[PDB]
Amino acid sequence: VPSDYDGLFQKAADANGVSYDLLRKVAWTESRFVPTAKSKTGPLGMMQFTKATAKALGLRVTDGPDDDRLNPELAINAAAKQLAGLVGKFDGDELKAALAYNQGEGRLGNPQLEAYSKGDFASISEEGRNYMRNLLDVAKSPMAGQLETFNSRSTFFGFKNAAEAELSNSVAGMAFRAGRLDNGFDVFKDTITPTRWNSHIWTPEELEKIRTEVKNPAYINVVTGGSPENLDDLIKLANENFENDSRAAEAGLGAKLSAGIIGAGVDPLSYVPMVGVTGKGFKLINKALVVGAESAALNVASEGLRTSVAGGDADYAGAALGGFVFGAGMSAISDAVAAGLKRSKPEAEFDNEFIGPMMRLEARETARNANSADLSRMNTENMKFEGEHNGVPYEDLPTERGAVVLHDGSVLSASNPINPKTLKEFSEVDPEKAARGIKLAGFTEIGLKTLGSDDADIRRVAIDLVRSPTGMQSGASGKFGATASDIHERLHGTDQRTYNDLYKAMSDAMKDPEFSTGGAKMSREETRYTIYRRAALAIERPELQKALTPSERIVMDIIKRHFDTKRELMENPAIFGNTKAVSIFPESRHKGTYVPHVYDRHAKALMIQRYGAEGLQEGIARSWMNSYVSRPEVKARVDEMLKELHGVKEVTPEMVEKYAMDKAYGISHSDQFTNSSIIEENIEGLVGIENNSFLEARNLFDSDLSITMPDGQQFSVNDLRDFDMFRIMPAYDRRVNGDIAIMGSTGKTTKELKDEILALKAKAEGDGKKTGEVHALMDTVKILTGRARRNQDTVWETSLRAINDLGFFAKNAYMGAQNITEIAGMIVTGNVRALGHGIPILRDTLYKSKPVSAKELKELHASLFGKEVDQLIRPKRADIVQRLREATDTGPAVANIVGTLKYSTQELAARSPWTKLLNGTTNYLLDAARQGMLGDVISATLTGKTTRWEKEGFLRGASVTPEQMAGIKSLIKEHMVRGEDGKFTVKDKQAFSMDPRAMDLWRLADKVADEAMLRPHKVSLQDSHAFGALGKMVMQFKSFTIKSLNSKFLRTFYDGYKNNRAIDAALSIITSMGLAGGFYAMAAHVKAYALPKEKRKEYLERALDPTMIAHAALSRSSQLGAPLAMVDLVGGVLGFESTSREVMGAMGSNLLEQMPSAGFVANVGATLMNAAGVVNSPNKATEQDFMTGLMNSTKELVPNDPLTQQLVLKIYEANGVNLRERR
Amino acid sequence: ELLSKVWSENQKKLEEKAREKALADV
Repeated sequence: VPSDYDGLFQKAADANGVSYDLLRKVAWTESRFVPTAKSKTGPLGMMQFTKATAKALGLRVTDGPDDDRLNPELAINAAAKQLAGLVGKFDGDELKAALAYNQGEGRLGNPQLEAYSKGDFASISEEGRNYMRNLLDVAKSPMAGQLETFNSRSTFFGFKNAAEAELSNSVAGMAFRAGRLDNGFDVFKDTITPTRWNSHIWTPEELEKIRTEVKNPAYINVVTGGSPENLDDLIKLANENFENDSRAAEAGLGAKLSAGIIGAGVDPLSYVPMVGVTGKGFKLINKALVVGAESAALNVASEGLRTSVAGGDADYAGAALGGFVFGAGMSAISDAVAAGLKRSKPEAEFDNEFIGPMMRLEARETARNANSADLSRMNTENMKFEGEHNGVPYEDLPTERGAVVLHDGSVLSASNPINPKTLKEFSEVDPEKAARGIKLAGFTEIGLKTLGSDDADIRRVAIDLVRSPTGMQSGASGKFGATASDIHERLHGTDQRTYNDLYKAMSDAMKDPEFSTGGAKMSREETRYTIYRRAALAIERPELQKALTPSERIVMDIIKRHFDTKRELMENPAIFGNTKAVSIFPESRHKGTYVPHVYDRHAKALMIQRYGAEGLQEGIARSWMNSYVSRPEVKARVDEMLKELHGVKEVTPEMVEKYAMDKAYGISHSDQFTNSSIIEENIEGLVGIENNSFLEARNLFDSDLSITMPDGQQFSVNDLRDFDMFRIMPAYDRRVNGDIAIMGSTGKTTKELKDEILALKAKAEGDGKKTGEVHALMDTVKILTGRARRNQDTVWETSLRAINDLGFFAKNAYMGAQNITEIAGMIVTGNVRALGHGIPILRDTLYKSKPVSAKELKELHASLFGKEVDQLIRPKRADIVQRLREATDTGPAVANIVGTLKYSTQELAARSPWTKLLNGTTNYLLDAARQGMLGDVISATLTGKTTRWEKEGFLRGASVTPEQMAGIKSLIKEHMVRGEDGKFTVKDKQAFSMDPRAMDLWRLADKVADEAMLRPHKVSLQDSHAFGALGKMVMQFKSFTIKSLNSKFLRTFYDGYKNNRAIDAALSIITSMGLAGGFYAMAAHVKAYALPKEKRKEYLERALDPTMIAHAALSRSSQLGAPLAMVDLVGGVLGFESTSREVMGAMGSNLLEQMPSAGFVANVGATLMNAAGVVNSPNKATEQDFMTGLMNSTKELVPNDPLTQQLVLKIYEANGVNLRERR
Repeated sequence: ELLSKVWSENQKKLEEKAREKALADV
């Protein structure tokens, strides 16, 4: 069926909004898919028109071949514009538009159009009537029935066609004879119609009006009844709705559910969409389940929830209400599905899998709010426990699958991310993803090994770096300094606190109307990038700060304070114990906040595609010189540095030009200052521990001013830089904290310590014991400098340890942490069940324990390799990918070449309704579909087969020339190895990513993915046939999305309130979790084949079950637009994975504390620690820090809105659930 | 329109057949 022009038709339909099927079938009839068609009349083209249409309205502004030749993209786009104009001009009647297009208009057209208008199909010409008839299916018209009155239909009963046509007078014959299959369902035309207030991106004046006059901007998103005519009415309606809902909450659903969600048997499925409800007046005190009830808390700890961010107990309440609604509804869903299945097989008990956790969650929350007697706690008598994952004992319950019970009787269900049994088993059976990590050694073990004895030097370095917890030496005056370990722990703690501060500030910033209310301007990660970039630019140029909204102002203040503190610690690393510690900071006397200079790999790649190497270097140098000549402060500091460097009283401009060129060479001809996470991933040799990249990227110029390149287009060094403080601030912190620790503990730099340790190794090369000690010391240096790599799994194990500690001491925080973790587990397990039911490939092959086919294994190898290659070659900056996707549209190109007014990309961008409406699900599906396309293209190229995307039209959809595609083929052949089995490997990894053709490969895959897989509004089985394992998975996910949008609840909800934002949130959460689970399943099947034959069945059964797939989903969900990473908010210290005299010593020591943190009450919303606060901070993380980190980290997994929980629940209900089996 | 025409034609055929049956029984 496809004929190489499908992407062109799809884009020409999204732009100039018109039916894709209409344009495609017009191509069918007119030309039967040939670009130049020989016609006796004379018209020659894809759409077969010379006539006057051609010049017409289309050109005469550009050099046009026209009547002779037409560019196929231009021809299709112009014809699509004409058809859209006709369709609109004829109201929505596509058949009259098709008649006008085929028969023309005026000379013979208008009489036939009028004849159409009065019924009168007899007056319409025979050819036009046949043309309309062959367009009947794809075209929608009020006149379709009248034309029908003026066959490959699936048989209702009996034999096909004749049996039901010539006969079957009985009803079924009538139903068949009146059928008329449509084949014309458009999800955004029929199901989700873009309203006026969706898709409408605010102007600055509208944005300011909304910011000033709208109390809660989320009420802008709902459009109940008729659409308000003007923004003032929308604002009025939003405010009235907000006041009404705030008033209603006092007796609303929160208050009604505050007593007995599941003790009362509340069924959330029979519920109105509960839009206004934000969990608020929701304190679940179930009367009964409150046996004992002290009004006074036992300690000053406990009392309330110990979170330290403002708005706590309220976002927690929203998460709790959403989780209770979801869990009760999922229990109801499971019971109903069990009843439906018992109809078929009465002798099958099935398992609820939700009502146990939900009952215990109600009991815990009830006791938490009532302060006493958790009734969910089990009777621990006759329990031997035994079995410790991280020193936490547990008993497996035979009654509940997985679901261990803790020391106090607290029972953690399976799929609870923190329970020790699931964590342990996930560690034992984890698909390829298990790595070296930090399992080598920890600070406590290295202290015992190296502070132990045998050398004066080894012990000297150990005393400087590592601290002994308990030692036989017990040095009375071992060191009056911090030591590198303590500095590292202190810096980790302060960084974590400021990360939670930044997370809260960024959430508030990116909830503002610019990104949340109107039509979706940008993806979530792109809003995050824009806000971080605004903060960074305002930091560098303070005049931009008046342009920040108060929330972005808070964000910028947090980031500025963090970077100022880091600079202060590098400049004065003697602020710790060591007095001979001096200024690890690269270039002092440059007095200003240093936001790290890190340059995008792909920005440099683009600036090398033109102006290859010397061009980009000259551009960087010349922009720096623009800064130098423009601003006298830059000139002053650069002149001072050059005078000091060359020892000359005067500086000639040749000197500063040479300096700028030498510094720009480091960016242009080296990848040291780029993202380059992969080279840091390598650990051997201690080569990269020297030469911190963040500090060497420092220069005295300003990257702000732009220089025009030889083609006249403007480039500034800021265009290269990577903002977003999501990969940038954490990595900068890792490196600089390592450097600060090394200098504050040892007077020496990282380089000097590296050389001295290598000298010790070379000296004691003979002794095995000494060699092991030196290797432990090297491991300490790797941990300090951040080489390490803790992995994702430290999050849940750290949470388990901290929650155990809370259970010992802070009861209310303990129970709240259990509640939030249980809610996360139920969310993810419900997702696993529903999507295992719904998506076909998942249940049929990947969620099943049975091993897959050999061809299926090859497809899985291709898919996982495609994901890996995407990770290597994907542009990290969200701006780069958004502009790359938008710019390739015809509108931007035509405006850039012909237009006299500048316009802007993202203003002329066509944009799929999938992006405008339902943006988050769209981004997840683009990412996964592009990875699938990469895998398919690579596998086909290495195999030698020709992809469907090698064809000219889909290449024209991207900017892929004939030549570029051949270059892509050569690149894949050059850097990729075809394994003996389906296994795929890369050669040199780094060199492959450095190839310029890698960007062409990525662009090809991404644009093909968009055009073919995600852009169309229709999903079909034939569509799923073409793609590979990942492609089929994500097409079935897109089909699942469309099914959900057509579900009764979701359809009714959109009719009542519109509010595509809520549906987008729900479907994006579902898609994230499901793709995580699917990737886990594919990697598990691959690892199973990695095992020998007898072990494959046991391993697949053990590693492919709802608990482990659910734990993978929580661990590896993407969370694309998340401010900071979930590891950063809660992450253990790298080195720190794990009688009364020392007690009394610690007591008498802390008896004296008089730092301002102890004296003063903590700030509400922003610590804003300076160097004094960092130095005076404890190394151990306080329970407030852990608890706020847990709440922030689960804010991504566990949504705060009860409405999105209800929407996810109803999507699952319409989908169905597996229900386990037997026990 | 299509439903009306289909049901009308079907009803004509059914009434024809029923009339034949009734006249046969008489």
